[PDB]
Amino acid sequence: KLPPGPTPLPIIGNMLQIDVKDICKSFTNFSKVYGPVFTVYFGMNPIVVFHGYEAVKEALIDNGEEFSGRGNSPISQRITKGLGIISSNGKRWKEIRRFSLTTLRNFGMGKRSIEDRVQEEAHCLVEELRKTKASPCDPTFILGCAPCNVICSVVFQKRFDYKDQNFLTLMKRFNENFRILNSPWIQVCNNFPLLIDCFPGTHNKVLKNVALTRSYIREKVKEHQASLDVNNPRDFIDCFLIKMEQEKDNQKSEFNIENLVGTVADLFVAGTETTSTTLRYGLLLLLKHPEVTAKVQEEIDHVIGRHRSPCMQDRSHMPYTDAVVHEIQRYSDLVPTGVPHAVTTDTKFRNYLIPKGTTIMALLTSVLHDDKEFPNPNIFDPGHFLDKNGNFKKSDYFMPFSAGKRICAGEGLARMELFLFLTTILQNFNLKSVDDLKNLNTTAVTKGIVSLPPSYQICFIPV
Ligand code: HEM
Ligand SMILES: CCOC(=O)C1=C(C)NC(C)=C(C(=O)OC)[C@H]1c1cccc(Cl)c1Cl
Ligand SMILES: CCCCCCCCCCCCCCCC(=O)O
Repeated sequence: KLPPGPTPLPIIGNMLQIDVKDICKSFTNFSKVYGPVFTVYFGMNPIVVFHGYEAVKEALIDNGEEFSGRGNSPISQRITKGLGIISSNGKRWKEIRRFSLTTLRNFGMGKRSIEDRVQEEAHCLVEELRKTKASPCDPTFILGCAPCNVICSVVFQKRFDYKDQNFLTLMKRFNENFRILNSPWIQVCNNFPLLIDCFPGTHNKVLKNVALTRSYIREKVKEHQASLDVNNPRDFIDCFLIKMEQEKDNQKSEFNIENLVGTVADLFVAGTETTSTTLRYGLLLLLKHPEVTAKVQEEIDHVIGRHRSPCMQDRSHMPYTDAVVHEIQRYSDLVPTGVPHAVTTDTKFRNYLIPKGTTIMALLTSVLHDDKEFPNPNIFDPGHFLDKNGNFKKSDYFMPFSAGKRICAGEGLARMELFLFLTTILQNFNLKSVDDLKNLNTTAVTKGIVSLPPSYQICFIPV
């Protein structure tokens, strides 16, 4: 007894009824007819959609174990092979994630904290921006280099110089693969596997980049193996290699070189383009809202000053900036459909029964835009996370990282990168628009797995 939904056509399901360019819009329209929980078919594949806070919470949190599975696809299994953290399930997922979470703690990988790595990067970032000489530029590239380098310093210990060719090509490959995987065409191909044959060049391009990135990570890990100091872990790779030694006797161990390469790649995949996009969107919203930027820079002046680089301790004394960062994530709505889940067993949800392995879609965007929790949800307003006295007001509806047992495995790092990159940038620069601010639109242009802000130019004027 699956939840009701639009009547599917024999082979293509409800595909012709949904806009592949803005699936969330189609799902939202369906919730107005069928309610908070409904079933749609993409080809022969059923997908139960959860719309609204009550439905999303009950699924991801109150029935967390049952809803902790990762909804997989033919393309995912072909790229990852079920290795790593993003696309794995069962025992492998639990072990790799548990380890990943503990080593991604601020001091979970040695004497050097993750925060110190992000601060060094925030510093290198402001220096690259100074080289633009306050002239108009598309910040896309420079803003993408920082989060990528953060992951690099987290897994390879040392960051790369921005001019390093190995860094440049490594970044271009992840960029190429991101663009292909962000296309509405992958939705069609995942549900109609035969159509993948209609894209030989793209298929080969993706496979090639994954192969090259794989061998690169493997060359890096071999370097770590021949210089490992068990008492002094330098990064993520050292920690994994140390765990592998402790599990050397057990042959049914998930901690092997195969899962290590996949996990490192996954951190890059899940942590580079997502943070980069939020950083771009953030600067766009700050550019468009001068009044908001001013109050943030004022709070920075008061709590941090002009002679010291910001740090995470400062966030506790900067409620407005915290509210701004939260509002940037709520408004930007990066992953509107969330990442697909799958129930681990036959699950009972209210008066419905969802069979094992069925794909789950918890609409994060429907929570982020709840019109009661956030009056006027389509307006960017830091007040949505501020109380009557200007203090930070937390929200149960703040789910940009999803919720439950599968919530973003790098949420702390993500929030840290956002707070630090934005405060360090605004401490050293003012944001100038080329044209009039009225002409600047902030509505997301594309919505296919990852919502992207419109293209824009900006001038970084040193304070
Ligand atoms: C502002 C940027 C980011 C946002 C909004 C974000 C969002 C999310 C979301 C919505 C998911 C899917 C959760 C689910 O399964 O329901 C996810 C998963 C994940 N995130 Fe992030 N993320 C970001 C950055 C990071 C960073 C910096 C890292 C790197 C350590 C990272 C690592 C992961 C991983 C490994 C997963 C998969 C977890 C699993 O399957 O168990 N993310 N993230
Ligand atoms: C930012 C790029 O993310 C991806 O390319 C994803 C992959 C490799 N796989 C799947 C299953 C994803 C998806 O369908 O998202 C809707 C993403 C992904 C994985 C983990 C975290 C995030 Cl935020 C994303 Cl977008
Ligand atoms: C080994 C992994 C194989 C993965 C194969 C994935 C195939 C995806 C095909 C996507 C086609 C994208 C077309 C984009 C068109 C455009 O906008 O220019």
